Amino acid sequence: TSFSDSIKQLAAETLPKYMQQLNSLDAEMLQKNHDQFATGSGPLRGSITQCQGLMQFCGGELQAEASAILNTPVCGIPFSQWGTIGGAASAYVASGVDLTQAANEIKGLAQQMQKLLSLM
Repeated sequence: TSFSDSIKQLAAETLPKYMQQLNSLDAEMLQKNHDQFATGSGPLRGSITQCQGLMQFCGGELQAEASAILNTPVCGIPFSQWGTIGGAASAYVASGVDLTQAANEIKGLAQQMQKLLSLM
């Protein structure tokens, strides 16, 4: 082992699972499982947690891509905030807005995480 590889290695074993999960997402799921999702090892929190690690500890395009992903807004709120409860994301879901586009954009981003796999 290397620290560097351990990080990478663990994102590779965890990101596919979050991705498949997020990829089921819809407006209603979002409204429902947000706390769950933004909690412990839920796909939002887990995946954001995984991208942050690659941001913090790797270099080059893998770092640049983790970054682009975390900073992409999802209806105006950076994806990195979607893994948190009691903030902007929670307020937004707590507004009654249709969450179709929000779920769609998280979907997209989970698909973009494949680039991270691929860079790995």
